[PDB]
Amino acid sequence: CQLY
Amino acid sequence: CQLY
Amino acid sequence: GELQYLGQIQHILRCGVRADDRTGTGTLSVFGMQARYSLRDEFPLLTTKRVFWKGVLEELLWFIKGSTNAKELSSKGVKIWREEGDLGPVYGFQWRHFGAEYRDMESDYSGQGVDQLQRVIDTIKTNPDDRRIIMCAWNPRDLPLMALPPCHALCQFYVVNSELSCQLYQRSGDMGLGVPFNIASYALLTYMIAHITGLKPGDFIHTLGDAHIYLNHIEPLKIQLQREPRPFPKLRILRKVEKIDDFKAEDFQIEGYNPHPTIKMEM
Amino acid sequence: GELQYLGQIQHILRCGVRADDRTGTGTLSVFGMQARYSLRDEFPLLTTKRVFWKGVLEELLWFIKGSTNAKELSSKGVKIWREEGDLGPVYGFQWRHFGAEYRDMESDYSGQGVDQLQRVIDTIKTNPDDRRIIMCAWNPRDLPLMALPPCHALCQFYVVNSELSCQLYQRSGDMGLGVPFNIASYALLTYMIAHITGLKPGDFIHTLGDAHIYLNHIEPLKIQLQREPRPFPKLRILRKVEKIDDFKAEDFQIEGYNPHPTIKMEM
Repeated sequence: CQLY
Repeated sequence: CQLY
Repeated sequence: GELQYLGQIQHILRCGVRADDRTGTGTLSVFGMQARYSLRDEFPLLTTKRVFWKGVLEELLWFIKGSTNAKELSSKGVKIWREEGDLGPVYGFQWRHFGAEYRDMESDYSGQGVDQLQRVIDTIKTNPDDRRIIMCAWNPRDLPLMALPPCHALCQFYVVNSELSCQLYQRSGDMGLGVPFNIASYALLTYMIAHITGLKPGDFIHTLGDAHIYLNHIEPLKIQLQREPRPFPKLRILRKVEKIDDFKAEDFQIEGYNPHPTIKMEM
Repeated sequence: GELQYLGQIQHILRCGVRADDRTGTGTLSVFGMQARYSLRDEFPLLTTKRVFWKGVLEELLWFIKGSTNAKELSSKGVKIWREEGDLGPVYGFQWRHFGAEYRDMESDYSGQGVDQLQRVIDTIKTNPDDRRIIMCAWNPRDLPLMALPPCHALCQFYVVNSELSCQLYQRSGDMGLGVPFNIASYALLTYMIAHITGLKPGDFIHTLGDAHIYLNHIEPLKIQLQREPRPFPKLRILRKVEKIDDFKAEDFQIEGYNPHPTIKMEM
């Protein structure tokens, strides 16, 4: 939600 | 938070 | 139980501030709410008005399919939701193909994107103590809007003592029409995943940021507030099902549902 | 007020289920909690134990800087938080450079990534009705873990009638040590942004997924529960400040804080  |  | 939802509606009627949504339509709004519905030998399909359980069930199965075809839902006898019927990367496509580039409603998205839903189920089976068991969904209109837009809703799952709970957090909730339907849809999603993973359902918790009631819904909701809740029904699952994609509408039966009459709310 | 926090602690003591965290350390845990603290002419720095306000303030200013240097915080007389002092892409770096690839603590990240914090402030000034005003933070240990991992916490801001509220949602919260400190840190962030945007603070709402108390904290928390809350203090901001980066520790003064004694909780 998701890979910053 | 962020572009799905 | 359902007295929480009724207390929240009453609270917004009494203290909500007038605020207009993005289309200009008046609402009353407060910020920050939460309610908890037991799923243990009961199912929270609200009884102070008849909730459209067939729409709830058919639309959730359609999300699970990952379909972006409106036709595939309407043809089930359900309305709810640049060619015809193509809805773009709606919530279900995001659940099953998170991060894949959207092209066509009839494209083959096999193995593209993150299957958040399967991941949640795989994490419950491999580590039920994990507290990162979370799936998220974006309003498609936000996606081209800005870089890294925020999500519109997230579901966090939780397992203790062989029971599965779910907390849905939505940044904005329509208390009149959207919340009773979502309580039922996420409660039903929790029953499905608990069935798949061999757990019993525990609690569904529903948390809102902006919680609002449309001005044209106030008079019907005042009347719904005078109605006495009845005991919730039960949800039975009618066979052993092993994979979330294998559920069908016929697998489910609501028992003992005895609502007050349908209330129409202007869309 | 503070009676919510005390009621929650009591609830976990009474109903929490034993569950071990990822290191094996025992806790009692429940799922789904929420509390609301008024920010209106008062500041929720808890009074049933002395909260380390200097740590709260210095660590938040350090997040705002976007620093990844532990030295830059410890040297302020504060402990709280592959070369020395380099913490990697911690929460503050994510707030100011969301999505940038992390290299070095002494690198120049100017104009790299999304400045989520500035974006929140810019959105409040351009459209205070927007209900997508949301910033998110990830535990750095999750980032290399999987694709598109979920966030650890998110803050949603909300504006009505010239008042700014914030809801912090965290997937897991340590009720004994972490929650009183976070109530203060996000409340203070809400005062800073409301100052910058010319709004008054409204409410801070704190929502948890897994809410847990460490076994070794139970006996101190039982004692904290016997203590009567005192009225909250006030927070004064001592000058006009125009840009979030321009705040300094000297701009803030807590008034009328009268806590019960410090409680040590094992880290």
